[PDB]
Amino acid sequence: VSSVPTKLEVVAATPTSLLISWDAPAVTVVHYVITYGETGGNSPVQKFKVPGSKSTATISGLKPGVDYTITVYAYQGGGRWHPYGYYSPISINYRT
Amino acid sequence: TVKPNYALKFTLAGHTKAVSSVKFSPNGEWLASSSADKLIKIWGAYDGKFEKTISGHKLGISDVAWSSDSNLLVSASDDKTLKIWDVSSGKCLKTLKGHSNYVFCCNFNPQSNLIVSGSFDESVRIWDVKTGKCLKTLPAHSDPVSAVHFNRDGSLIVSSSYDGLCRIWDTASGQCLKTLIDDDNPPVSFVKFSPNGKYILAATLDNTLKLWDYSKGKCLKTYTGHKNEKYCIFANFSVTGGKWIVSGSEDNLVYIWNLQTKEIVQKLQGHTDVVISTACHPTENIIASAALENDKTIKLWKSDC
Repeated sequence: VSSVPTKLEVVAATPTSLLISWDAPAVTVVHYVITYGETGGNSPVQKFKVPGSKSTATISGLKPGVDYTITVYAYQGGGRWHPYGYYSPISINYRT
Repeated sequence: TVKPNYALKFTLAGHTKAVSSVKFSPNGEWLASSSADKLIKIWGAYDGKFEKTISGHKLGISDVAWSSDSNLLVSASDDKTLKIWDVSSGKCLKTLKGHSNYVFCCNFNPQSNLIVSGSFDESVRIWDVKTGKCLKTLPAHSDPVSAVHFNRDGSLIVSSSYDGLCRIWDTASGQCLKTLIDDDNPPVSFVKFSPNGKYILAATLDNTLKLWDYSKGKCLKTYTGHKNEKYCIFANFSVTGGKWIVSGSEDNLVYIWNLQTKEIVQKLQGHTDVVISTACHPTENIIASAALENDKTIKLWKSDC
């Protein structure tokens, strides 16, 4: 299905960290929100922000050998006339 | 029992795009309006006839605020700046730079020597009116700031953000006195002190308005029935007659509640799009409402109650 951004992938990885990147959309993003947690896990999800100017990120502090679910939200911002929110996100799974 | 009878008296057309905010002047003579057409427009509060088009911003404007003497105006725009205007001349006195992102909201303190601003940079800034200098930058939130407002003596600032937080700030020190949290943590789209400065009206994007006491972090009243899940809609205390809660809505209606019994007492129909802003006249039972792109107009309503 349609999503912003597109083609989310893992560029490189360590046993305890991940290097992710995506396609910077033609439309410009005010800021990205990257959420990550254990795949199917009951444990809550950690999240941080990424400027809409950069299309890469590094997720540290992970545990080795466990499946992780990475999700990137692309928020579009503006004045009061436009509602603040995100396009449909994109998610990938990766095992450290 | 006692209900108001607000009635459409005027429709204020002239704005090119969506209207973002409407505010009455303290002297009750004028009505300011900000829009996405990068313009500000001044109207008569009593007959609604156009007066002045005031411009300067390079992008749209989300909020506008009056000074205490009804002689100045401040505007929050998407050009990352605020601008102080002389209403009489309609000219840019000072331009406030420093927010680095969309400036969403703004307000004068009752002394009108300070200006508070909230932006998409997740910060609250306190500006100096005469010099245009940024006196303080409060790292208030971790999400876009939706509303900022002083109290009656201007000793306190209240702020709201999409992080779902409501923070009261000491104007003098810039320190945070209290944080109002909800365990569900929905985005807070609007906050405002009550006229007596003892209460705080907060809007969350779960179709809910709540009256807060802020001395004690306890919810007193809760108002529902309206639709609010996407837009940052203004809300007001109506005190000039009966005690009501006035707010715009996403079903193109102006909702009016009974402040005490929390019941809906009137729903003003007429707008074509989402009513984004509402304003109450300081001395008269008059309501000013504006709407978005499919309704580029402002409406004046008067009641006997």
